[PDB]
Amino acid sequence: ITGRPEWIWLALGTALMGLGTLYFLVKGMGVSDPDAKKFYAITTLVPAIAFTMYLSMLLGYGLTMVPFGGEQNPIYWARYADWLFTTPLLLLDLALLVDADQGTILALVGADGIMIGTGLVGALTKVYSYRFVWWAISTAAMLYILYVLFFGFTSKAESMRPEVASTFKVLRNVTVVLWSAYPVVWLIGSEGAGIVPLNIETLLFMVLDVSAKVGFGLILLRSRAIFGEAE
Amino acid sequence: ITGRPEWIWLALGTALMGLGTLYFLVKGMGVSDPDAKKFYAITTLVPAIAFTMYLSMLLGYGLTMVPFGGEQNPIYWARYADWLFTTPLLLLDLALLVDADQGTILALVGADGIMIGTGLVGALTKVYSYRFVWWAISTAAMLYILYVLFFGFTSKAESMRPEVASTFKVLRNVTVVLWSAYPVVWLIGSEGAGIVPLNIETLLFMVLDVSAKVGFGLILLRSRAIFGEAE
Amino acid sequence: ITGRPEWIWLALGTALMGLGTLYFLVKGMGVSDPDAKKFYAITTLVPAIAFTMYLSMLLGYGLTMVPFGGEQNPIYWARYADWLFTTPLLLLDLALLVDADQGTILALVGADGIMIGTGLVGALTKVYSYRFVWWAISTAAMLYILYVLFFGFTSKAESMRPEVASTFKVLRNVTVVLWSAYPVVWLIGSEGAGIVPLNIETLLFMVLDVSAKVGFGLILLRSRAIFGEAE
Ligand SMILES: CC(C)CCC[C@@H](C)CCC[C@@H](C)CCC[C@@H](C)CCOC[C@@H](CO)OCC[C@H](C)CCC[C@H](C)CCC[C@H](C)CCCC(C)C
Ligand SMILES: CC(C)CCC[C@@H](C)CCC[C@@H](C)CCC[C@@H](C)CCOC[C@@H](CO)OCC[C@H](C)CCC[C@H](C)CCC[C@H](C)CCCC(C)C
Ligand SMILES: CC(C)CCC[C@@H](C)CCC[C@@H](C)CCC[C@@H](C)CCOC[C@@H](CO)OCC[C@H](C)CCC[C@H](C)CCC[C@H](C)CCCC(C)C
Ligand SMILES: *C/C=C(C)/C=C/C=C(C)/C=C/C1=C(C)CCCC1(C)C
Ligand SMILES: *C/C=C(C)/C=C/C=C(C)/C=C/C1=C(C)CCCC1(C)C
Ligand SMILES: *C/C=C(C)/C=C/C=C(C)/C=C/C1=C(C)CCCC1(C)C
Ligand SMILES: CCCCCCCCCCCCCCC
Ligand SMILES: CCCCCCCCCCCCCC
Ligand SMILES: CCCCCCCCCCCCCC
Ligand SMILES: CCCCCCCCCCCCCC
Ligand SMILES: CCCCCCCCCCCCC
Ligand SMILES: CCCCCCCCCCCCC
Ligand SMILES: CCCCCCCCCCCCC
Ligand SMILES: CCCCCCCCCCC
Ligand SMILES: CCCCCCCCCCC
Ligand SMILES: CCCCCCCCCCC
Ligand SMILES: CCCCCCCCCCC
Ligand SMILES: CCCCCCCCCCC
Ligand SMILES: CCCCCCCCCCC
Ligand SMILES: CCCCCCCCCC
Ligand SMILES: CCCCCCCCCC
Ligand SMILES: CCCCCCCCCC
Ligand SMILES: CCCCCCCCC
Ligand SMILES: CCCCCCCCC
Ligand SMILES: CCCCCCCCC
Ligand SMILES: CCCCCCCC
Ligand SMILES: CCCCCCCC
Ligand SMILES: CCCCCCCC
Ligand SMILES: CCCCCCCC
Ligand SMILES: CCCCCCCC
Ligand SMILES: CCCCCCCC
Ligand SMILES: CCCCCCCC
Ligand SMILES: CCCCCCCC
Ligand SMILES: CCCCCCCC
Ligand SMILES: CCCCCCC
Repeated sequence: ITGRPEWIWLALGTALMGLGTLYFLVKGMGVSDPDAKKFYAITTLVPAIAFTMYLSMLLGYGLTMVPFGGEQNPIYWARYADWLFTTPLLLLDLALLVDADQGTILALVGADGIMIGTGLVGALTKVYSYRFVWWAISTAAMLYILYVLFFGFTSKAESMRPEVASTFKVLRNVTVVLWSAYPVVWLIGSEGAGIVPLNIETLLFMVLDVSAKVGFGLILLRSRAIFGEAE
Repeated sequence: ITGRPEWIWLALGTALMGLGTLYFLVKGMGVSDPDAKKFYAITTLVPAIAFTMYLSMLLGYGLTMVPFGGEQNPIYWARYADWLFTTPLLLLDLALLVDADQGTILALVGADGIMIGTGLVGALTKVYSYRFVWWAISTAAMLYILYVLFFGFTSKAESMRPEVASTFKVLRNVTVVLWSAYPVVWLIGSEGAGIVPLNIETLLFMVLDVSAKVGFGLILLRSRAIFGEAE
Repeated sequence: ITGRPEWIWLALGTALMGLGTLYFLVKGMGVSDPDAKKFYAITTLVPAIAFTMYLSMLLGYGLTMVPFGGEQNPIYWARYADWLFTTPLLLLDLALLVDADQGTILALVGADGIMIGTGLVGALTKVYSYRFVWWAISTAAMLYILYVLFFGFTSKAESMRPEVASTFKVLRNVTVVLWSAYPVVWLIGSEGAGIVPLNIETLLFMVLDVSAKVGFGLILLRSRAIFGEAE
């Protein structure tokens, strides 16, 4: 385990997702409101899944070697298994907040699936130049998601409760900034151009992941917006 | 096929899931009620999926060799492919019975996914001691599911029709007893401590599977609880 | 890339799915109706997914070699990854058109999953004779889907708006004819009996895919049936 310099960030990531999971689980114990239960369910599942996949990376299961550039390159494939489930869940949190129509939810989740799936293919592609073709397609899918979060959702929120509008706005901004960093880290890290070494890359992803999941969740679950308006 | 002593239980399992599938399909032919159609759909799909995966194990496709303990260990991975889809379907049957809120359904299905996914990782893990780490996490996810089935669902059922309350109670009890045996069999069988040989392990899983799927389905689909109250 | 004679059909397929995707995306820009948004979302996702998987086949990622018949046989596994997601989406388009009950939708999607999953197992099976066992099970699942599209849906459509009835009828007929060709092509092509060479097989699948996705989508998205009745 300790033979990989990035182990420390995997261990920290595992611990923080674990602690985040336990905290949200305990916090959601005293919740009977059906709307709030949905948000607690979605939001607690996110670090729970991330916990399992961080642990899989820490123990070495979620790592494979991919030959490109005439080298055996360590690729943590478990990230994509995580993101495949957790990024649509995060989008669902946002979509449910603003009472998105079903068509838009399907568009988001579908685009997200394409984003992660093509990122995975890019990560495992042995022809070096083609890795960036997949990166570009995945990034286009991300750009679509970001467009919808801004020019389909933000104007929907203004027509809703002020607490849901303000909470959505914060979470939207957090999401757009944090999510946009991922293709950059991939591009310059071990999966892409290889300018940033894997240990630093792992640190960067860990900071992004904890912020995008536990940070996000802390903001969401402390908000009154997740409760139905009741007396 | 006959070169594996466990083939007989795989063959029997295949036949019983097949027959179970055909029986539920025929039985559901004369059903127009929209609620009953949901239960027939869910409940017929369960042995249909199990049929395909038993057949895959029988024909040898759903088997791989995993090196641990300095041995090549036969691991039937197809079980997890089965359970990944059939256990949430079984939980959906229960959840729909008691008209569970969406948040609770998501919690159940999500926990179930974690249960099966981590069981799969445990099954394929090459570091012997780590297999039991995954077993423990999976078992914790199972315990969460069982907690919800008792302390989130049972009190919901009492507020519903007597036929749905009584049927849920029976199916809940069947589910908790049968499902709890699976981590025990895994732990002592070829995936875990290796005390019980694979042929007996396969027998045990076959008895559990047929009971948890066809047995469960027979109880559910004979009940009046799957029909909306109509005149 | 050009080393495989079928590359031309993969390239054409990629281009046509890409163009189809862009066309539906642009066309759906000026849509606010919640019902129409659902259909645009579903129908645009279908060629988008197919685009990615055609590209994966073109670049060689979505190809593996399967030993059977004492030969190394090129099997494009990416087709199943495509179909796993796009065929239920296509069925959802049809089901939503006729306002299918949830039980029937689950039956369709479930049968479809079995159809594609067993086709995949058949495609990767190393025992030649067993490949056709999987083909038969998959074809039985297809026959179930076709039965439901005719003897569960058609009589539902007649009870609905004339525009939805007529559009459903056309799309149903297109779907039944086109989908039925797939098991035939598989059976006689490289996955099955090997009578038709892979380059021609790839052409046939490309024509079917573009017709079943872009052709289908063009018919659906030009129809008034995807809009709620409004003044
Ligand atoms: C609505 C939305 C959800 C839509 C989703 C968008 C989605 C279509 C985007 C593309 C997803 C697709 C790329 C997933 C591919 C998974 C693949 C990387 C798994 C690894 O297999 C790749 C090679 C080794 O590199 O296997 C060696 C060859 C082996 C023989 C491989 C054979 C097994 C195949 C992998 C079977 C395909 C199953 C499905 C791809 C499962 C989906 C997995 C998940 C990652 C989407
Ligand atoms: C809401 C709920 C549904 C949440 C679900 C909870 C879920 C997160 C729990 C964990 C699921 C995750 C462990 C699934 C892992 C699948 C993996 C075992 C497949 C086999 O690949 C493992 C190694 C060989 O041992 O592959 C050799 C290396 C290869 C290069 C592997 C690369 C391909 C990757 C497998 C791509 C990942 C795709 C997804 C994991 C598909 C999910 C499969 C299913 C089993 C969940
Ligand atoms: C409600 C509906 C959706 C129901 C769906 C119906 C469905 C049950 C029908 C059967 C699906 C099932 C056959 C999928 C099998 C995927 C499998 C082909 C992936 C490739 O792995 C096969 C072998 C190499 O040939 O791997 C070499 C051995 C490796 C060690 C394999 C270990 C990893 C396993 C693949 C883990 C299983 C994960 C799930 C099968 C993911 C589903 C993938 C998708 C194709 C259904
Ligand atoms: C909790 C984890 C999160 C929120 C991860 C989000 C990941 C992304 C937004 C990844 C995007 C990528 C691209 C846009 C292209 C390059 C490859 C990816 C997958 C890193
Ligand atoms: C129809 C099949 C059923 C109902 C199978 C259920 C399986 C489980 C409840 C399995 C649980 C496991 C654990 C709790 C940890 C050990 C590994 C598993 C996957 C066997
Ligand atoms: C857009 C792609 C479409 C509509 C593909 C549809 C594919 C099928 C209907 C495939 C059916 C098969 C069988 C019925 C058995 C043989 C194997 C398959 C998977 C080709
Ligand atoms: C979106 C964040 C991308 C910026 C990443 C900056 C990382 C700087 C770390 C120094 C690079 C290490 C190179 C020498 C080993
Ligand atoms: C490929 C995995 C996609 C599924 C991710 C799980 C989250 C799905 C959320 C469903 C949103 C509801 C749409 C109507
Ligand atoms: C990883 C596979 C999970 C999907 C299993 C299929 C059953 C899902 C049931 C969905 C329940 C509805 C939730 C609102
Ligand atoms: C194995 C992949 C199955 C999921 C395919 C995605 C489409 C699912 C459509 C869901 C229909 C809604 C059912 C209530
Ligand atoms: C085009 C949609 C406008 C809002 C999205 C902001 C785009 C941020 C660019 C991210 C950079 C990724 C490499
Ligand atoms: C803690 C929830 C109470 C109901 C669940 C019963 C737990 C049964 C233990 C199963 C043993 C698994 C090894
Ligand atoms: C049995 C359902 C009647 C409508 C389905 C038509 C069946 C077409 C046969 C397709 C041939 C596949 C090999
Ligand atoms: C070896 C790198 C070759 C450059 C490939 C860049 C492709 C990026 C695609 C963006 C449209
Ligand atoms: C393929 C990238 C798409 C980003 C621009 C958005 C196009 C308009 C979409 C309107 C729903
Ligand atoms: C070789 C066996 C070593 C014991 C591992 C047991 C781990 C179980 C984890 C329960 C918390
Ligand atoms: C991680 C195992 C959880 C089992 C105990 C239940 C904790 C309380 C959950 C309340 C929804
Ligand atoms: C080598 C071919 C052997 C014939 C197998 C055909 C099986 C088809 C199953 C249809 C019930
Ligand atoms: C297993 C093939 C099934 C095709 C015939 C349909 C049987 C009746 C189903 C009624 C819903
Ligand atoms: C509750 C604390 C969870 C921490 C477990 C994972 C940390 C890795 C330690 C090596
Ligand atoms: C309808 C009977 C189904 C039995 C087929 C599978 C049994 C295995 C026989 C070797
Ligand atoms: C918009 C045009 C998309 C075409 C890209 C794929 C075609 C393959 C060219 C070799
Ligand atoms: C992106 C950083 C999130 C900060 C989380 C703090 C939560 C305090 C309520
Ligand atoms: C767990 C055993 C189930 C027994 C099924 C019998 C069904 C008869 C109605
Ligand atoms: C199966 C062929 C479909 C033809 C599509 C033409 C669409 C024109 C409206
Ligand atoms: C990590 C355990 C949380 C302790 C309770 C915090 C207040 C809800
Ligand atoms: C007005 C909301 C600002 C949130 C920005 C957070 C950036 C990490
Ligand atoms: C809208 C601001 C996005 C900032 C992107 C930063 C990526 C590191
Ligand atoms: C396995 C075939 C079932 C025969 C009909 C049973 C009575 C519905
Ligand atoms: C009161 C219901 C009892 C059911 C127990 C079944 C145990 C297998
Ligand atoms: C509530 C009783 C559970 C019994 C567990 C038996 C496991 C073999
Ligand atoms: C492929 C681009 C489509 C151009 C607009 C067509 C009319 C909606
Ligand atoms: C009456 C609808 C006829 C459609 C047939 C299309 C065959 C490809
Ligand atoms: C209902 C007519 C089906 C035609 C099947 C054609 C397959 C090539
Ligand atoms: C909570 C489980 C953590 C396992 C870490 C083992 C190194």
